[PDB]
Amino acid sequence: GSCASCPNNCENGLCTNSCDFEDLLSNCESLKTSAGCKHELLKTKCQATCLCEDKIH
Repeated sequence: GSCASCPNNCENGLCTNSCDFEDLLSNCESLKTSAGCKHELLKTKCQATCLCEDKIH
């Protein structure tokens, strides 16, 4: 059924995960405040926290 491939994310039957980036480190949100997503370091392991955000406005 719908949401079958993404039961934890379904705004209306569609998955909400469209980010092609992933945070290699779980401290990306923490490193961002201590560094910055624009920072080159976050640009390699925190590409999703900088280039994406699990949510695009």
